[PDB]
Order: sequence, then structure tokens, then C-alpha cells
Amino acid sequence: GKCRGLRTARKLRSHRRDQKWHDKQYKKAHLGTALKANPFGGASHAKGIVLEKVGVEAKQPNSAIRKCVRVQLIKNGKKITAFVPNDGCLNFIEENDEVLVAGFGRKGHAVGDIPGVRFKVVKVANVSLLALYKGKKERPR
Amino acid sequence: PVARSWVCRKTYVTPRRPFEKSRLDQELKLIGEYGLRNKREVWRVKFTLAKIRKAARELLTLDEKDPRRLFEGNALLRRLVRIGVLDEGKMKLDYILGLKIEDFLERRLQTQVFKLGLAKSIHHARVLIRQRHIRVRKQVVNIPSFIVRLDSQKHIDFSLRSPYGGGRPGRVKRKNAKKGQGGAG
Amino acid sequence: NDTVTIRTRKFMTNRLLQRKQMVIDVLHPGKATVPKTEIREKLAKMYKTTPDVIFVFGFRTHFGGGKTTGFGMIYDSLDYAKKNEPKHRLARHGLYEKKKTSRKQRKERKNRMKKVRGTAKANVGAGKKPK
Amino acid sequence: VHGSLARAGKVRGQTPKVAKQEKKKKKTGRAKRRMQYNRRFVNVVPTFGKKKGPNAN
RNA sequence: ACCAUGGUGACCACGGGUGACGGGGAAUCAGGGUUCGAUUCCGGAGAGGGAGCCUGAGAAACGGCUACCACAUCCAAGGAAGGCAGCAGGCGCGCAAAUUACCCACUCCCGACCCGGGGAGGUAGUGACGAAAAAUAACAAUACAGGACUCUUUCGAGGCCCUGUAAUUGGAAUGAGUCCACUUUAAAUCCUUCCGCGAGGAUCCAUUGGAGGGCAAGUCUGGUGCCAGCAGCCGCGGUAAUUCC
Repeated sequence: GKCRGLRTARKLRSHRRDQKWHDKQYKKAHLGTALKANPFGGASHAKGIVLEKVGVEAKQPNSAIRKCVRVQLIKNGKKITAFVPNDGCLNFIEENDEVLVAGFGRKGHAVGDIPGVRFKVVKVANVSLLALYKGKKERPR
Repeated sequence: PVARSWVCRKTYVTPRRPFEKSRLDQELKLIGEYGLRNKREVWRVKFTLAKIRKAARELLTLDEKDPRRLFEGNALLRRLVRIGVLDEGKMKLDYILGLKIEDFLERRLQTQVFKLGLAKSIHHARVLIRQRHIRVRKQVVNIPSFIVRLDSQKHIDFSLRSPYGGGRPGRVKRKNAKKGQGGAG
Repeated sequence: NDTVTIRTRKFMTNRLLQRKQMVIDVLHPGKATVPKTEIREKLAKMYKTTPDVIFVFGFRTHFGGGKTTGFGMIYDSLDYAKKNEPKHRLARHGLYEKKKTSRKQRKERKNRMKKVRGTAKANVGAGKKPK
Repeated sequence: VHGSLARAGKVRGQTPKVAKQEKKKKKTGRAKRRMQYNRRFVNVVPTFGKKKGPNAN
């Protein structure tokens, strides 16, 4: 049973502030270690240079190779992998360009069947990835 | 710092769930039977019809002869009596709860210029109002959503600078008297 | 001239400023917005002075033509029109000369005098030969 | 092999290119709402078939 | 200075953290609440970091001074001068933010003051942060397809309304644009007003995403064959894919 009497509002309010540390979405937003750990550092997008193309293999029901990179950032530089979210657009990016990696859709969890990628590539070399795919823009000369 | 205004509010409202098929069909046949441009200006007048029904239904949980129910409630009703959506002899705070969306779309300028006979084919009324032909008494207005009152409801007409009330024809009648008189007599 | 009618309203005279001030609305059906000097001679034949003390301004055409409206005023005299009048509307019909430097020069002139003390023979010729 | 890391953009580079031809423009805005208020609502279709949708083939 | 041994604490002291300036407020919206509040209003704090003063009614002032620390300018090498968290601007950091423009005309302020000054503030340029109005066509004569209206009837087609082909036109239709003149303002710009030009693919060209289910819309054709790819989720792909291109 719980408390109910016209004097226990210290007990109930103290019982609530320490039991809120047991769901995740309060704990990762108010403990501080979860944002000193994500590569974005609490932002929405990040530029970083491309180190190495890597092709990861999709989950067991499926069977394909998902095209990925090994971007190392400029803001407090950290090693991440990022997905190139289109059909032919890995062929646009080359060695040590700068790309604007974004979030990938469900808040730092992997979407789809790519095992453990967290980020996707938009805007390689300051031109948009959809613009390259649609023939709007190109690489510099 | 600045003498700027800083104050604005949204006029329309987005629906709570989208893509439900029974809504956007019965809300489609308002877009054509009163002749509108998009569903924002249905969502406009829905939010207008919403907050009146919010205000009126708040006035029913009050006890009778409450001083702000008598003031603000009666000033509400004469505000939608002067605009011609609510007929005057039946003024109650209960008949307003029966008012629907279809009666605000009748009191626009854009369809009080169709039924008055000044235009046909309701989509043509937008081609006449916005294209600067139709006035209210001494003020020509190119606005479809001009909610015309009941007082200045007899005085919708074409204007005096307008072609339909004056002259000095536009660039196509002047061209038609030029296309025969530009290379010969 | 033909159909340009000068109504006015909210008339007020004062011996505080020796002016007669009133709100002008001009009703013109089929013209452009009439000039300021086309109207200020028409108040010369309504309040019976000469069109020298009539200053009209702030004309604002309503949407669709017809009634533009403004504010205008009439002093009692021209020596009253010089004292209690702002210098820009006195220059609407040329009666005051304000053609000075830009204010960027006048500041730098003031900051260049600031670095020279006392020497009145050089407090005025503080970089006025280099033109 | 099973598409290891090469031939990225395989099916895009070898689809044949059919040209995007042209029609009369679609009406925009208010007149576009007129032409589909007419198509769905004012025109009672006398034929049946469990009222098949507007993109049927 | 001389005596007294006190004070606070599980009713959370003390120490730590804060991505902590506080508030009027803002987003949310059944009620209870959740979360934001650097930011024009009130109050506080500080001008690179700490410190010390002068004048003055009011400053421990920094577009005041002295000193150290830190950063940095000129030098003829003896010395000198620095403090944009003011306005513009520059570099740098970054996912991420405007012109080295005009004027005290307005709102106020200061002064010995009806007169001077004010990057306070005002005006414009940038401005798809955001909010409000609102174009990209409308009527026709055929015309082809439907409607309780037509014959004493599923005869025969309609003199009658609505739609869409596909038209041919048109005409007191007009704007975006062009451009005089006013008006507008301190001066201008806009906006409104108004001459004059300005629409038949009005080519004067509306896009961004979707079309298995959630979730509104194709089992249409071609290509690729667990490949390339898609897919927030369930899933779709291995030679006829309603899901890729």
C-alpha cells in the first residue's frame, strides 16, 4: 500500500524523485552520462571527414551489403560509422571528403537490418546527397 | 530595444489524426460546394467555429444570472447576429450549440456574390472578387473570405472604377479596337 | 479642379501655437493621388488666406481609390510660420536651407577637433585644407 | 560472389533510360480542387464492382 | 580586546553537481500535471582575469586611473599606447545566425539649454525562424458521357441541367512584370493611387513526399534476380517483385 495522509507530501515527493531514475528516458536525459557519450554531444548534425568505406552485412532473414563509411568528426573528434542512404551514392563520396552525418531515425538505435549503424550521410562536400542523386549538383572541379 | 508589436496567433488548426477517409471526403465536399482554395481555409473556419462553441459551452456550466454570463454571453450572440449567421428572434446560449460549419461559409463575400446574382458558377466569384470588380458600399475588396455583415449586405455591387460599373476598357478591348485600327483606318 | 472635393473635419484652432489645425480628407474618384501643392491652394479659398501658411502632409490613399486623407494646418502669419514649425516641413516649399555634410563627416570632424586643444588658429583649420 | 563492396549502383546504372515526356500542366491550387470535387462526388458512377478506387487498372 | 561554549543536522545540515541568471512568462491541455524561460519587462551580476583607488550627491566606474597576471600594437630600441559581453564588421569555433548603409524627422534622454548631441532609438538592405491574407485561370456556341424533366409504353432522341474529352474563341476580365507622374519619408524605398505597355501550350510552366499493412492512393508495364536496393515498424528482394530502379 501507499501513503495517504495530509502530512506525507515529503515522503511521496521523495519517493517519486528517486523512482523516476528507473525508466530510461528520464535517466538518459537527467543523469548527464548519456550526453557526454553520444558522438553528437547533444546536437542534431555533425561534420566529419571520411576515413574508409566499409560494407556491413544485413540481418539474417535478408542478405545484402549495406554501404557505410568510417567518419571521424571535427567536433571533439570521434570514430563513427555512417550509412550512405541511397542507391548509387557511395560512388559520389571519396577519401577524406567532409560529410554532414545526421541521426538515422529512432534516436540512437539502429533502423532496418543494418547491424549497429547509428548515423547516415547527407551533404558530402557541402553539396546535398539528394541533389547529387537527382543530378542537381556535382562535385567541385 | 524595439517598439515592435511581437503579437500573433495562428488562425487554423491541423487535424488530430490524418488520412481517415470519412473526414476528408465530407470535408472535401465543402471545398467545392462553397468553392475554396485549399483545406487550410476550411481548417480556418473550423477553428473559428470551434472556439465559439468552446466559449458558449463554458457559459452553460455557469449558474443563471451570473454577471459575466449575462454580459459576455449576450455580447457573443449579438456579434453573430450582426454578421447574419444567427437569426435574431431566437437568441439563446443553447441554439448556438447547434450551429454548424456550413452556415459560416454562407456568410462570406465569395458566396454572397453568387446567390445575389452578381456572378454565376461559384469558382467564377473568385475570378471576379480577387480580380478587383466587386465592392462593398464605398470600399472595393479583393478578398474571398471577407465575412460580410448583415447590415452591409444589401450593398454588394460592382464599382465605379470597375468595368462592370464604369468604362475605360482594359488592355484587351483596347487591343481589339487597336488590332483593326493599328495597320489601317 | 473638376471633381476633387476638399472635405475636412476635427477642426481645432489654438492661440498656443497660433495655428489652425484640422484633418483633411480628399475625395477623388478617377485620378491619381492629388499633389500637396494642388490642395494647399484649395484651403486658401476655404479659410481665406494666401497659400503660404498652409502646410499639408501625411496623405494616405485608401484601398481602391477615392478618399485619400491627410492632415493639414494653417498658421495666422508667415512670421508665425517660421517660429513654431519644424524645419523640414518649412522646407516642403523652399523656405529653409539644410544642405550640410553627411553625419559621418561631422562626427569625424568632431573627433579630429578633439585631439587638438587650445590652439584656436588650429582648432578650426583641423584638416580643412586637405580637400 | 554476393555483391561484396564493388558494383555499387548496379541496377541504377543498367536500367534503360525512358525519357520523361510531357503533357498539359496540372491545374494548381483552387482549380485543382474543382476538377476532383467533380471526379469523385458530383459524377455518380452507374457501374458497380465494390466501388473500385480511382487508380484502378 | 576580555570572558561564556556554544551554533546547525535524517523535518536532509555540510560537501558536490547544474547544459542554474531569478521572476512577469512560454509550449502543452479534461481535471492533476509535464517541460521550457540566454532573449526587449522588472531586478541582479560583470566588462580579458583578480585587486586597489580618484573625482563626485551617486562608481570600488572600466568608450576613468594605478599595479600584477594573460593576450596583443608602434618604435629611430631611449620609450610610448592597448581592453568591440556598444554598432557595423573580421578571424576563429561550429549543425547553427544580417550592412564596415541613412538620420536625430519620430519616442525619449542629457546639457549653461525653445536653437547642441545621442550606432539610445529611428529608416532601409539581408530575412522560407515564424505568423496573417492570397494568383497560377472563369464563363461560353458546337461537343462528347450522365440527370425524377418527353411522348397514352423497355418506340425514338431532348428542346434540359451537371461533368469531362478537345476544343475553336473573347469581350465593358486582370495581376506578376515594365514604367512616367503623385503620394509616401528627415531624404528615399516600399505599400496604396494612377497614365502608358503587359496571357492561348495564359511555355508568364507548383512543388515536396507517397502508392503491402498501420495510413489516403495501381497486384500498370519495363528492368534487376536475397544482386543493386527499399523499409521509422511489420517487412519487400534469390528469373513473371502490387514494396527496388
